[PDB]
Amino acid sequence: GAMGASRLYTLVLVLQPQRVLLGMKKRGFGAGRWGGFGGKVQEGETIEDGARRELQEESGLTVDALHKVGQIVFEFVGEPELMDVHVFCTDSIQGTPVESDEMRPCWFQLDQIPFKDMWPDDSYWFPLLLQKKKFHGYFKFQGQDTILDYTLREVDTV
Ligand SMILES: Nc1nc2ncccc2[nH]1
Repeated sequence: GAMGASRLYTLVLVLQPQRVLLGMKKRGFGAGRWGGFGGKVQEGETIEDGARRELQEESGLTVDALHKVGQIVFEFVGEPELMDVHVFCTDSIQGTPVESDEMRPCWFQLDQIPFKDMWPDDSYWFPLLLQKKKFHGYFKFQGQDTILDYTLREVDTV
């Protein structure tokens, strides 16, 4: 049958040559995991404007440019709506990260990426992001821990 409907999300990784900024989600879905900054795209909002807005809301940072690096679709058993996540990266930041209601920020060295406390899917696509390779992925989850199926491919255009 038809693919489920999807809600549009952004995810921003602040990735510098030696380190990445991650936020620990303090409450709600995925609480206790480190990850990038993002959220739902709003009505009438361009995807990149939503990415910038969510980065500022969750981390306090504003940035010059955002680069498209991949797309990941998430599906959860028992929920018919998919998450269509557009992933971006930025290197040049202005300002200092601030703890928000949603996120507590810490920098991680790129030989200390905290996979054990990140979403399981990150082990598959985060290495591609570090290699500056664009990707499309899909992950079906049972709950927050178990992957039942996934696809992943390198692309030349997000
Ligand atoms: N990396 C990553 N973030 C996520 N957020 C919500 C659901 C699944 C997720 N995987």
